[PDB]
Amino acid sequence: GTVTDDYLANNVDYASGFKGPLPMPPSKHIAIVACMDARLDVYRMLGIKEGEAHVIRNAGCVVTDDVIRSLAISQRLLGTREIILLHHTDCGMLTFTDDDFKRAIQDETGIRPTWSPESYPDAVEDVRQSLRRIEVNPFVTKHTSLRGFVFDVATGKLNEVTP
Amino acid sequence: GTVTDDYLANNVDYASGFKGPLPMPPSKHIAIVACMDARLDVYRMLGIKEGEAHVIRNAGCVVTDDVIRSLAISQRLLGTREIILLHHTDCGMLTFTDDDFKRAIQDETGIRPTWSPESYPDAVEDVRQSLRRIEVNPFVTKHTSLRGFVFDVATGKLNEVTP
Ligand SMILES: [Zn+2]
Ligand SMILES: [Zn+2]
Repeated sequence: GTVTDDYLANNVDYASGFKGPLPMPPSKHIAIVACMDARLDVYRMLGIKEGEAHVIRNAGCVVTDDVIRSLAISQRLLGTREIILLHHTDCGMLTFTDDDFKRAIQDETGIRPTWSPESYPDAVEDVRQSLRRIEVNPFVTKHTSLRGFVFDVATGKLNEVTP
Repeated sequence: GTVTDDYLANNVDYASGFKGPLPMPPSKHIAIVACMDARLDVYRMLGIKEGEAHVIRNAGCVVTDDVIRSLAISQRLLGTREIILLHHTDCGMLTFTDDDFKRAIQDETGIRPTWSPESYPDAVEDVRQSLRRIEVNPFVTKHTSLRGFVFDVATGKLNEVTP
């Protein structure tokens, strides 16, 4: 059938071995923001176990208002105090510009998106931009650690980015 | 010694047995949208392997503009054609209301957020609502499959929702 069908079949085997329920608050009091990229298995990359960490993911690991919203809830309601941001090499966000993307969408749909596609040219500098977005935000101030990294999709290694 | 420090140490072990790079486009042409909840290991839940699927995650599995942006990039630039939505039982989004959350923030900061906290009272009904958000959206139309599920945090099973 479809991939959804196969993934649902995989869930049968997952459920057989499942242990729960666990408490809602992340047991390691940490939120991870990462790209949606297919090559990043965030749990395996960082040795995360079930129940430990919030994981927030979008196209390009962009600190949008949804990321701020998700961090605010994570911190204020569920007690997380560490933030890890995970960009990576060979990101799709490096491959297009915002104007061209919007133009193509409009060409085909007749409508231009209200949202910014949020492309950027340099993953390392955009970690710095992303860290700055969090640092200056009035709603996400609870963190005791805020660190950013670029994941190398060729080596599997994290490289830290300094502001 | 922070949790970030431990996870970085886990990454050293992850990288020693890493095989890559993989191609950028998800090999299974699928995007998963899921809650950021700490008890959801989306990869193992669905038996996802590296390089197969985009995974998008936020507080509540809310189809925000960021989720639409991510899915649009996912489909138009990176060839995905299936969408899975994963809400779950015992979601933090059922525990608060938007107005209370905004007031609490405004008490602390003097500043009310412009963004909606996006809370909802019922997981099954909100899968329906989330499916409708995607169905009416003019920018995410390339899917051949759009299906929504609630993950039982006590059994690890997925229960499908009829739109
Ligand atoms: Zn990426
Ligand atoms: Zn949730």
